[PDB]
Amino acid sequence: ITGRPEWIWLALGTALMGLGTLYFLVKGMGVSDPDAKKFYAITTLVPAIAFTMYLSMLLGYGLTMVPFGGEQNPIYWARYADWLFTTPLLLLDLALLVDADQGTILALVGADGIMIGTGLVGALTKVYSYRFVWWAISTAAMLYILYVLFFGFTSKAESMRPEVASTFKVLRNVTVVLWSAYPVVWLIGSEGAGIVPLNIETLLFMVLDVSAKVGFGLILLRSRAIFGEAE
Amino acid sequence: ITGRPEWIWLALGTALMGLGTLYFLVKGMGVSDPDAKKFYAITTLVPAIAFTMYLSMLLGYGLTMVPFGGEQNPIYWARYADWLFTTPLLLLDLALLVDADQGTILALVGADGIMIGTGLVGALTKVYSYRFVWWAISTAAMLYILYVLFFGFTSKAESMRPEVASTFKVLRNVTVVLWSAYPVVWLIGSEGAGIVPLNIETLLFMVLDVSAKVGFGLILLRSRAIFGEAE
Amino acid sequence: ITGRPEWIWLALGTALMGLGTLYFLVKGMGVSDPDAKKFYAITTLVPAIAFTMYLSMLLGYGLTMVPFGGEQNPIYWARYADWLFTTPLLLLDLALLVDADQGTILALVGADGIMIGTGLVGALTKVYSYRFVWWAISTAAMLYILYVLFFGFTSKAESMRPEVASTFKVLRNVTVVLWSAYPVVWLIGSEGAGIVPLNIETLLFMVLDVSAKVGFGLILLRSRAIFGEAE
Ligand SMILES: CC(C)CCC[C@@H](C)CCC[C@@H](C)CCC[C@@H](C)CCOC[C@@H](CO)OCC[C@H](C)CCC[C@H](C)CCC[C@H](C)CCCC(C)C
Ligand SMILES: CC(C)CCC[C@@H](C)CCC[C@@H](C)CCC[C@@H](C)CCOC[C@@H](CO)OCC[C@H](C)CCC[C@H](C)CCC[C@H](C)CCCC(C)C
Ligand SMILES: CC(C)CCC[C@@H](C)CCC[C@@H](C)CCC[C@@H](C)CCOC[C@@H](CO)OCC[C@H](C)CCC[C@H](C)CCC[C@H](C)CCCC(C)C
Ligand SMILES: *C/C=C(C)/C=C/C=C(C)/C=C/C1=C(C)CCCC1(C)C
Ligand SMILES: *C/C=C(C)/C=C/C=C(C)/C=C/C1=C(C)CCCC1(C)C
Ligand SMILES: *C/C=C(C)/C=C/C=C(C)/C=C/C1=C(C)CCCC1(C)C
Ligand SMILES: CCCCCCCCCCCCCCC
Ligand SMILES: CCCCCCCCCCCCCC
Ligand SMILES: CCCCCCCCCCCCCC
Ligand SMILES: CCCCCCCCCCCCCC
Ligand SMILES: CCCCCCCCCCCCC
Ligand SMILES: CCCCCCCCCCCCC
Ligand SMILES: CCCCCCCCCCCCC
Ligand SMILES: CCCCCCCCCCC
Ligand SMILES: CCCCCCCCCCC
Ligand SMILES: CCCCCCCCCCC
Ligand SMILES: CCCCCCCCCCC
Ligand SMILES: CCCCCCCCCCC
Ligand SMILES: CCCCCCCCCCC
Ligand SMILES: CCCCCCCCCC
Ligand SMILES: CCCCCCCCCC
Ligand SMILES: CCCCCCCCCC
Ligand SMILES: CCCCCCCCC
Ligand SMILES: CCCCCCCCC
Ligand SMILES: CCCCCCCCC
Ligand SMILES: CCCCCCCC
Ligand SMILES: CCCCCCCC
Ligand SMILES: CCCCCCCC
Ligand SMILES: CCCCCCCC
Ligand SMILES: CCCCCCCC
Ligand SMILES: CCCCCCCC
Ligand SMILES: CCCCCCCC
Ligand SMILES: CCCCCCCC
Ligand SMILES: CCCCCCCC
Ligand SMILES: CCCCCCC
Repeated sequence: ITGRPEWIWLALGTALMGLGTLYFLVKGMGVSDPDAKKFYAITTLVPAIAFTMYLSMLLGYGLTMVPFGGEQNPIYWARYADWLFTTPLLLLDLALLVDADQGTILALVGADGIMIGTGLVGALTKVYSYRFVWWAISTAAMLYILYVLFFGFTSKAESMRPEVASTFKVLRNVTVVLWSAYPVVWLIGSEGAGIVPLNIETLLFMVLDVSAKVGFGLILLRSRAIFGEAE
Repeated sequence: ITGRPEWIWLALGTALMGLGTLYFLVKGMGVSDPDAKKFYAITTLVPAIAFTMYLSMLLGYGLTMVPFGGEQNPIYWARYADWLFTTPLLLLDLALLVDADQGTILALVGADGIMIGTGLVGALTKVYSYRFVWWAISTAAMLYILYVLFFGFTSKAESMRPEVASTFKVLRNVTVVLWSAYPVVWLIGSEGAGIVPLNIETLLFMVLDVSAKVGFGLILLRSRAIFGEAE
Repeated sequence: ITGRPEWIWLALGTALMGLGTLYFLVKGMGVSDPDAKKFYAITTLVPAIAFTMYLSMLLGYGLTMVPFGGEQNPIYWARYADWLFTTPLLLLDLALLVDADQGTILALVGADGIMIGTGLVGALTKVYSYRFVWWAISTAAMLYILYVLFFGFTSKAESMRPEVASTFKVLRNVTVVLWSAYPVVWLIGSEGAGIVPLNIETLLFMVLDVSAKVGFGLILLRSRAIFGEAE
């Protein structure tokens, strides 16, 4: 385990997702409101899944070697298994907040699936130049998601409760900034151009992941917006 | 096929899931009620999926060799492919019975996914001691599911029709007893401590599977609880 | 890339799915109706997914070699990854058109999953004779889907708006004819009996895919049936 310099960030990531999971689980114990239960369910599942996949990376299961550039390159494939489930869940949190129509939810989740799936293919592609073709397609899918979060959702929120509008706005901004960093880290890290070494890359992803999941969740679950308006 | 002593239980399992599938399909032919159609759909799909995966194990496709303990260990991975889809379907049957809120359904299905996914990782893990780490996490996810089935669902059922309350109670009890045996069999069988040989392990899983799927389905689909109250 | 004679059909397929995707995306820009948004979302996702998987086949990622018949046989596994997601989406388009009950939708999607999953197992099976066992099970699942599209849906459509009835009828007929060709092509092509060479097989699948996705989508998205009745 300790033979990989990035182990420390995997261990920290595992611990923080674990602690985040336990905290949200305990916090959601005293919740009977059906709307709030949905948000607690979605939001607690996110670090729970991330916990399992961080642990899989820490123990070495979620790592494979991919030959490109005439080298055996360590690729943590478990990230994509995580993101495949957790990024649509995060989008669902946002979509449910603003009472998105079903068509838009399907568009988001579908685009997200394409984003992660093509990122995975890019990560495992042995022809070096083609890795960036997949990166570009995945990034286009991300750009679509970001467009919808801004020019389909933000104007929907203004027509809703002020607490849901303000909470959505914060979470939207957090999401757009944090999510946009991922293709950059991939591009310059071990999966892409290889300018940033894997240990630093792992640190960067860990900071992004904890912020995008536990940070996000802390903001969401402390908000009154997740409760139905009741007396 | 006959070169594996466990083939007989795989063959029997295949036949019983097949027959179970055909029986539920025929039985559901004369059903127009929209609620009953949901239960027939869910409940017929369960042995249909199990049929395909038993057949895959029988024909040898759903088997791989995993090196641990300095041995090549036969691991039937197809079980997890089965359970990944059939256990949430079984939980959906229960959840729909008691008209569970969406948040609770998501919690159940999500926990179930974690249960099966981590069981799969445990099954394929090459570091012997780590297999039991995954077993423990999976078992914790199972315990969460069982907690919800008792302390989130049972009190919901009492507020519903007597036929749905009584049927849920029976199916809940069947589910908790049968499902709890699976981590025990895994732990002592070829995936875990290796005390019980694979042929007996396969027998045990076959008895559990047929009971948890066809047995469960027979109880559910004979009940009046799957029909909306109509005149 | 050009080393495989079928590359031309993969390239054409990629281009046509890409163009189809862009066309539906642009066309759906000026849509606010919640019902129409659902259909645009579903129908645009279908060629988008197919685009990615055609590209994966073109670049060689979505190809593996399967030993059977004492030969190394090129099997494009990416087709199943495509179909796993796009065929239920296509069925959802049809089901939503006729306002299918949830039980029937689950039956369709479930049968479809079995159809594609067993086709995949058949495609990767190393025992030649067993490949056709999987083909038969998959074809039985297809026959179930076709039965439901005719003897569960058609009589539902007649009870609905004339525009939805007529559009459903056309799309149903297109779907039944086109989908039925797939098991035939598989059976006689490289996955099955090997009578038709892979380059021609790839052409046939490309024509079917573009017709079943872009052709289908063009018919659906030009129809008034995807809009709620409004003044
Ligand atoms: C609505 C939305 C959800 C839509 C989703 C968008 C989605 C279509 C985007 C593309 C997803 C697709 C790329 C997933 C591919 C998974 C693949 C990387 C798994 C690894 O297999 C790749 C090679 C080794 O590199 O296997 C060696 C060859 C082996 C023989 C491989 C054979 C097994 C195949 C992998 C079977 C395909 C199953 C499905 C791809 C499962 C989906 C997995 C998940 C990652 C989407
Ligand atoms: C809401 C709920 C549904 C949440 C679900 C909870 C879920 C997160 C729990 C964990 C699921 C995750 C462990 C699934 C892992 C699948 C993996 C075992 C497949 C086999 O690949 C493992 C190694 C060989 O041992 O592959 C050799 C290396 C290869 C290069 C592997 C690369 C391909 C990757 C497998 C791509 C990942 C795709 C997804 C994991 C598909 C999910 C499969 C299913 C089993 C969940
Ligand atoms: C409600 C509906 C959706 C129901 C769906 C119906 C469905 C049950 C029908 C059967 C699906 C099932 C056959 C999928 C099998 C995927 C499998 C082909 C992936 C490739 O792995 C096969 C072998 C190499 O040939 O791997 C070499 C051995 C490796 C060690 C394999 C270990 C990893 C396993 C693949 C883990 C299983 C994960 C799930 C099968 C993911 C589903 C993938 C998708 C194709 C259904
Ligand atoms: C909790 C984890 C999160 C929120 C991860 C989000 C990941 C992304 C937004 C990844 C995007 C990528 C691209 C846009 C292209 C390059 C490859 C990816 C997958 C890193
Ligand atoms: C129809 C099949 C059923 C109902 C199978 C259920 C399986 C489980 C409840 C399995 C649980 C496991 C654990 C709790 C940890 C050990 C590994 C598993 C996957 C066997
Ligand atoms: C857009 C792609 C479409 C509509 C593909 C549809 C594919 C099928 C209907 C495939 C059916 C098969 C069988 C019925 C058995 C043989 C194997 C398959 C998977 C080709
Ligand atoms: C979106 C964040 C991308 C910026 C990443 C900056 C990382 C700087 C770390 C120094 C690079 C290490 C190179 C020498 C080993
Ligand atoms: C490929 C995995 C996609 C599924 C991710 C799980 C989250 C799905 C959320 C469903 C949103 C509801 C749409 C109507
Ligand atoms: C990883 C596979 C999970 C999907 C299993 C299929 C059953 C899902 C049931 C969905 C329940 C509805 C939730 C609102
Ligand atoms: C194995 C992949 C199955 C999921 C395919 C995605 C489409 C699912 C459509 C869901 C229909 C809604 C059912 C209530
Ligand atoms: C085009 C949609 C406008 C809002 C999205 C902001 C785009 C941020 C660019 C991210 C950079 C990724 C490499
Ligand atoms: C803690 C929830 C109470 C109901 C669940 C019963 C737990 C049964 C233990 C199963 C043993 C698994 C090894
Ligand atoms: C049995 C359902 C009647 C409508 C389905 C038509 C069946 C077409 C046969 C397709 C041939 C596949 C090999
Ligand atoms: C070896 C790198 C070759 C450059 C490939 C860049 C492709 C990026 C695609 C963006 C449209
Ligand atoms: C393929 C990238 C798409 C980003 C621009 C958005 C196009 C308009 C979409 C309107 C729903
Ligand atoms: C070789 C066996 C070593 C014991 C591992 C047991 C781990 C179980 C984890 C329960 C918390
Ligand atoms: C991680 C195992 C959880 C089992 C105990 C239940 C904790 C309380 C959950 C309340 C929804
Ligand atoms: C080598 C071919 C052997 C014939 C197998 C055909 C099986 C088809 C199953 C249809 C019930
Ligand atoms: C297993 C093939 C099934 C095709 C015939 C349909 C049987 C009746 C189903 C009624 C819903
Ligand atoms: C509750 C604390 C969870 C921490 C477990 C994972 C940390 C890795 C330690 C090596
Ligand atoms: C309808 C009977 C189904 C039995 C087929 C599978 C049994 C295995 C026989 C070797
Ligand atoms: C918009 C045009 C998309 C075409 C890209 C794929 C075609 C393959 C060219 C070799
Ligand atoms: C992106 C950083 C999130 C900060 C989380 C703090 C939560 C305090 C309520
Ligand atoms: C767990 C055993 C189930 C027994 C099924 C019998 C069904 C008869 C109605
Ligand atoms: C199966 C062929 C479909 C033809 C599509 C033409 C669409 C024109 C409206
Ligand atoms: C990590 C355990 C949380 C302790 C309770 C915090 C207040 C809800
Ligand atoms: C007005 C909301 C600002 C949130 C920005 C957070 C950036 C990490
Ligand atoms: C809208 C601001 C996005 C900032 C992107 C930063 C990526 C590191
Ligand atoms: C396995 C075939 C079932 C025969 C009909 C049973 C009575 C519905
Ligand atoms: C009161 C219901 C009892 C059911 C127990 C079944 C145990 C297998
Ligand atoms: C509530 C009783 C559970 C019994 C567990 C038996 C496991 C073999
Ligand atoms: C492929 C681009 C489509 C151009 C607009 C067509 C009319 C909606
Ligand atoms: C009456 C609808 C006829 C459609 C047939 C299309 C065959 C490809
Ligand atoms: C209902 C007519 C089906 C035609 C099947 C054609 C397959 C090539
Ligand atoms: C909570 C489980 C953590 C396992 C870490 C083992 C190194």
